[PDB]
Amino acid sequence: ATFEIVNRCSYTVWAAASKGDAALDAGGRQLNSGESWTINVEPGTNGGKIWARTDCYFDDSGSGICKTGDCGGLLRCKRFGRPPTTLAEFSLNQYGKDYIDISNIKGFNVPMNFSPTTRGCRGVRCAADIVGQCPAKLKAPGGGCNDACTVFQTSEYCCTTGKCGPTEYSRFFKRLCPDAFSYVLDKPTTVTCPGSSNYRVTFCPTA
Repeated sequence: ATFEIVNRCSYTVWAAASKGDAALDAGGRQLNSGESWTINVEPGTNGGKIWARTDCYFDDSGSGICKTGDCGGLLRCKRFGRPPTTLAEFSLNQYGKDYIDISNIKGFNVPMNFSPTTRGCRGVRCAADIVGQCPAKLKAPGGGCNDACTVFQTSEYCCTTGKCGPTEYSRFFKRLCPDAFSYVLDKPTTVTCPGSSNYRVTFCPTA
């Protein structure tokens, strides 16, 4: 499937794409404001994620650091990034269907729209000013709004026993972004699309 990743923000982001144990395509690239990067993702890819990283410095060998979403210091991500990160998540060609969602379970750094570019489903978006409204205990110095599991490391926020309810913190993400997952057991906001759809992820879609 092809994904077009578009940076509509007024600042540079470093896009990242990984399935957690491997890069998707080149795995990461710098995107200046307006730039589009088209990647190819193998059919049957399960558990892929796309995110933006902010305020990165890399050297000639593609090693360095980002203030949000850093994936072990690499330009080309092999692993998932460090919260806070707004996430586009996808499982492709799973018994004839593609499944897509946006998640705030690992926090929020950059607003995002995640839409099919082919026919037969609708897109999802979380474009509210979560960083501006972020509760004081969740604000990350780096920039961004952390999830409560990251900050506090409790069974309730991390849903580690597999039983957890919504919280004051999860309700904050859900109030501003009803179409994104706000905690591990949130009522799913997954969208089912036809198998082998194509997609665009746009950072700062309302810019």
